[PDB]
Amino acid sequence: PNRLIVDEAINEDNSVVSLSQPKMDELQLFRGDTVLLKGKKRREAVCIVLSDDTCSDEKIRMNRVVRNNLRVRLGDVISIQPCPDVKYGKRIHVLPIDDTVEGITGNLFEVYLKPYFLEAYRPIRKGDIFLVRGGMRAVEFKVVETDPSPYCIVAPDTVIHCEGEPIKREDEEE
Repeated sequence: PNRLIVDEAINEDNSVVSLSQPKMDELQLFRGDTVLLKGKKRREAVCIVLSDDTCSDEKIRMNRVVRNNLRVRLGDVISIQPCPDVKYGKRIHVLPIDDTVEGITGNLFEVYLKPYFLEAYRPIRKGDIFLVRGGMRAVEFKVVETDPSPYCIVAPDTVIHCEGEPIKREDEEE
């Protein structure tokens, strides 16, 4: 019932997944609720849930970034549940993935992170990998640390910092 089949995104961004309204009613979810998704390799994601009048009841629409964080492919099954009491973050540390920032010399906060999170109130989990468009090439980042942990909402006063050596792609899951 809360096990749903992974389907393609239409407009969903990295922070949202969509269910049919009948499924939302069955699971007693409100549009805008934070949900915790469980996928392969014991991976989790936290997203906002929206309803989609083109989603099939047994399916959940989620973009490539969310599927990758959950280590799932189209057609895999995940579970969805409410994720209550996610608090606003005080401070988060994110680092870029090496092979995406080679040759990119700019202020990654100004170019990529500030506009990605700006007034967006995104839910995030320690260990998430997310993709941000910007500047000269899209860059991927990993959430290495959050306070509170492992879940928070990146609110306007959450301090986002990125300083440090980029993460090797081979270490995404560490």
